[PDB]
Order: sequence, then C-alpha cells, then structure tokens
Amino acid sequence: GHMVSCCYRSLAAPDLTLRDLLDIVETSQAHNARAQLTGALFYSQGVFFQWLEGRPAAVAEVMTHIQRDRRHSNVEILAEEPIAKRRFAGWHMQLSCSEADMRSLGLAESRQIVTV
Amino acid sequence: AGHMVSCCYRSLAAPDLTLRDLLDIVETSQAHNARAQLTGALFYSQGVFFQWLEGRPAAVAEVMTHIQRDRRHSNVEILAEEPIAKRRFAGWHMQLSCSEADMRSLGLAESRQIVTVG
Ligand SMILES: Cc1cc2nc3c(=O)[nH]c(=O)nc-3n(C[C@H](O)[C@H](O)[C@H](O)COP(=O)(O)O)c2cc1C
Ligand SMILES: Cc1cc2nc3c(=O)[nH]c(=O)nc-3n(C[C@H](O)[C@H](O)[C@H](O)COP(=O)(O)O)c2cc1C
Ligand SMILES: CCCCCCCCCCCC[N+](C)(C)CC(=O)[O-]
Repeated sequence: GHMVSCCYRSLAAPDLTLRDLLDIVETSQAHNARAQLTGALFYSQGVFFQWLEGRPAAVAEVMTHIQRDRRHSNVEILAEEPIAKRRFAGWHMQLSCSEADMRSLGLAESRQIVTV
Repeated sequence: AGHMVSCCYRSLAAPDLTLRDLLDIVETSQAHNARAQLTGALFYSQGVFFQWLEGRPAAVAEVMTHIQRDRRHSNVEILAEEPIAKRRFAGWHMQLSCSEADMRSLGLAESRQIVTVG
C-alpha cells in the first residue's frame, strides 16, 4: 500500500490541435517510462481520460504538471488510492478520431481508383 | 439513505466470444440495469472490456458478483470503487470498437454493392 493510482477525466481545449496531441503523446510516453509510471491515456471526442500509477511522489508531480496544463480544463480526479500492486503493465496510449475531428483537421475519406 | 457508489473494472473478453454472447450481455444488462437503476457504460475494444457502474452500494455489489463469475470474460480487475454524490451517466449503454479481426472472429464480413440513385 505504498503506491498510488490516480484516475482523472478532463475536457480538451476546444482549440486543441494535432501538434498539441502529438506533444502530449511524445512527452507522456518518454517521462512516464523513466518515472516508472504505468497506466493509460485515452482521447475521444473532446474528452481525456487517464490512469496513472507508480511512486506516490512521481504520480503526485506528474499530476501537478497535468493539473496546470492549458491543453485541457475541468480536470476531475475520479479515483485516488493506495495500491500495493500496479494494475497496468507500462504505459498505454489510445487516441480515437471521429468524423467530427476529421472534418476538424481538414481531412476526408476518399477512395482511389487506378487503372491497371 | 440514498448514497451511491461507482465501480470500474477491466477484463479480458473470452477469445471465443460470439455475437450471441454480445447480444445476451446487452439484453441482460439493459433489462437489469434499468430495473436496479444502474447507470454507466460498458466499452469493448481490441479484446478488452472496461465497465463503469453507478448506483446504490447493494445494487452495484450484486451485479459485480455476477459479472465476476461470468465465463464470457476473464481477469476481472476492479480498478476503482468510490462514493459518489451524483451519477455521471444518464442511463446505460454499450460502446463497441470493431476491428477487421473482430469481424472475422464473429464469422462476419461486410460486402459492398453499388446502387443507382438521384
Ligand atoms: C490530457 C493530458 C495528459 C497528459 N499526460 C501526461 C503523462 O502521463 N505524462 C507526462 O509526463 N506528461 C503528461 N502531460 C503533459 C504534462 O502536463 C506536461 O506538459 C509535462 O509533464 C511537461 O511539463 P513541463 O512543460 O513543465 O516541462 C499530459 C497533458 C495533458 C493535457
Ligand atoms: C463484460 C460483461 C459485462 C456485464 N455487465 C452487466 C451489467 O452491467 N449488468 C448486468 O445486469 N449484467 C451484466 N453482465 C451479465 C452478468 O455477468 C450476468 O450474466 C447476469 O447478471 C445474470 O444473467 P441472467 O439473469 O440472465 O441469468 C455482464 C457480463 C459481462 C461478460
Ligand atoms: C449486429 C450488427 C452488425 C453491424 C455490423 C457493423 C460492423 C462493421 C465493421 C466493419 C469494419 C470495417 N472497417 C472498420 C475497416 C472500416 C471500413 O472499411 O469501412
């Protein structure tokens, strides 16, 4: 019971950008593997959802950076608790993209037909 | 009183999960969760179930007893149980992310047809 898990949800900045998501992914993947932080970040449809677990001080501090990040707002901690055993293997990223986010990147589906 | 709890778990979907199984889970859950006033959501993606459930402590603990011994998934890991003042979900629903490999496991395929229109 010498570790914590932390779980929060937040709302993306409405002007969040691909670059932003790309910065968050890259930063996230590298610091967490180094701080021994295990868990998962999900982004779908303007909402973030994240689990983190590890040393209490390493979680307490990554959450400190996260709670002041202007890339999201309304950071709502859903579960904080002493764990004795990590319940996630390393760090997992899962970003899903709807048609809305697609039209909202200038992107569209297109079928290619080539004469062969 | 009318205090409420929230429980969240992840699990591994049975390798041999079938469309019938998903039909059963959805029909059963919808019917019982409405009767027992359990709100939340079940997610399926790339072999994993994740469920969020809310309601009265006895109603959540009861459904979790059943969920935990259900042979349609294994490795049920409770991730959070927390007191809540209010529900974050209005009702209940299942959300499924369906891959090419999901399709083929269920013995299904899409086929496209071309159709004249105005
Ligand atoms: C939704 C969201 C999730 C994030 N998740 C992580 C993460 O798990 N690990 C991490 O090191 N930084 C994460 N960050 C980025 C940090 O808030 C922050 O940019 C990073 O710790 C570097 O801080 P610094 O700019 O003061 O050096 C996340 C940011 C957002 C908006
Ligand atoms: C991943 C998964 C999620 C489930 N979620 C619920 C649920 O939210 N509510 C529910 O009543 N049963 C749920 N069940 C079904 C129960 O485990 C159990 O089969 C049911 O309560 C008893 O069904 P019966 O009355 O038809 O015998 C779930 C099962 C699985 C495999
Ligand atoms: C019982 C209700 C059956 C509904 C079938 C819907 C599942 C379709 C999945 C198709 C997967 C194709 N992928 C994901 C690759 C996208 C595409 O090619 O358009």
